Amino acid sequence: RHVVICGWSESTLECLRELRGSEVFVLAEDENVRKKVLRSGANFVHGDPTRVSDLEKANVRGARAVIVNLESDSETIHCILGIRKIDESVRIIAEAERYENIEQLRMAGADQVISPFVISGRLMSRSIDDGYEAMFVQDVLAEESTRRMVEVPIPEGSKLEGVSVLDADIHDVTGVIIIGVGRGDELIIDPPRDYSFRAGDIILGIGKPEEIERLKNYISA
Amino acid sequence: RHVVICGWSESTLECLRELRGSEVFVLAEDENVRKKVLRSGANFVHGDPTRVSDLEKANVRGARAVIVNLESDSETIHCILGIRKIDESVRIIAEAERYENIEQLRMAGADQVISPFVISGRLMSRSIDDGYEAMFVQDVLAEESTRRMVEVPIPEGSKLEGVSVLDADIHDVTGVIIIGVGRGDELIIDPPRDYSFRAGDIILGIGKPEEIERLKNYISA
Ligand SMILES: [Ca+2]
Ligand SMILES: [Ca+2]
Ligand SMILES: [Ca+2]
Ligand SMILES: [Ca+2]
Repeated sequence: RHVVICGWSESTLECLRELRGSEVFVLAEDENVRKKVLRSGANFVHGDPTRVSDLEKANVRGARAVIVNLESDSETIHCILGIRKIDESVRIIAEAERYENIEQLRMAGADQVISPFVISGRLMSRSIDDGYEAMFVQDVLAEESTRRMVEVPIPEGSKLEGVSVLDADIHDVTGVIIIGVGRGDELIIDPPRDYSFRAGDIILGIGKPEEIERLKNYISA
Repeated sequence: RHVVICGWSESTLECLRELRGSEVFVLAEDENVRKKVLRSGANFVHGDPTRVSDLEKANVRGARAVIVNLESDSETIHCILGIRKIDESVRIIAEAERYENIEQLRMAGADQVISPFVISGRLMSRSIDDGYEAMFVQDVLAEESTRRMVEVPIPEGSKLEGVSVLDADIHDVTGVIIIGVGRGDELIIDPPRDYSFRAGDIILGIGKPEEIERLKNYISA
């Protein structure tokens, strides 16, 4: 049930803001941060995240996900290897500073790598003329937009099981845009007319909260 | 024609990678970086980006855009104020470290603020279960995906001028997903069935390169 966050960066403050309610352990060796963690409804564990014994202490085993952002990619990797000695199946989401290190984070055991500076650099080069790309990305991720991005799973025995993307006319029917469909660790963005849904597929969509509802019901049983 | 980049961060390396060819002046006071800039086909100007006279030196006046990322938000703001004393109309894109400072960057003169750590923190909290949101955002911004995000303007005398979003059936017709339409500094994400296009509107879409073409032609008078 619980999520362990290893290290502290400006990212994890924004991260805890969205996990409020959910049970979170933050494991860091910077006491100055304990005050901030507690304020977020989270729990603080003073410790060295590159040390296996201190990961045990944050109870990494059986946690549903471990988020990892240390001060440098080199230490981020040291933490991951540490986590993998403990629990080799647990989901690890790591933050990468330099592009060059993305492959090594993945290699040490990261299931998903997020690169704020790559994202950020690409957005800045695309914002020279019109800043729409930047506006879109920063807006759909905000808890305050009329439009939001969601993942809706297609359940076993779904009305849509077997139906093609073209035949389902989901946009016309529910108001939701399908931006992609994903299954396991693969994502198909803007799927082709002839893609056939299967129970287990995750629909990645954008829509008003009511449109999302019309979609959830349009699927089921 | 030229773009001035003020300061150096991990972001601006990724930024220059995408502006290769385009003429770029980087103004920073860290000589260690000169080697890196030159390698990117960019030009280096040693100087203090909070100093008006050194902005003049990077020729900020008449540049098409100034990207600003200094070591702290406090200094980023100092730079923007400096720019605005020189040229009060030029486009400024700034990177913000802390969320609290986004309003102050905007206030000092920034036309667009990008917040890699906010983006990154939100993505990490959404990647706990399925990392699709993260995969989508990092993939459409990559120059190597079959699917890419583009801004296609609707030209004066366009076939679509006056047509509603619903009547234009752009997805069915061109294979491109409309994720939003923008005009000036406003962006409407996932526009409603009854929105009417006007010359000048920018369509923000996702699609295969050929679909983008069928779209561009589908518009033009
Ligand atoms: Ca753009
Ligand atoms: Ca809609
Ligand atoms: Ca998710
Ligand atoms: Ca398509």
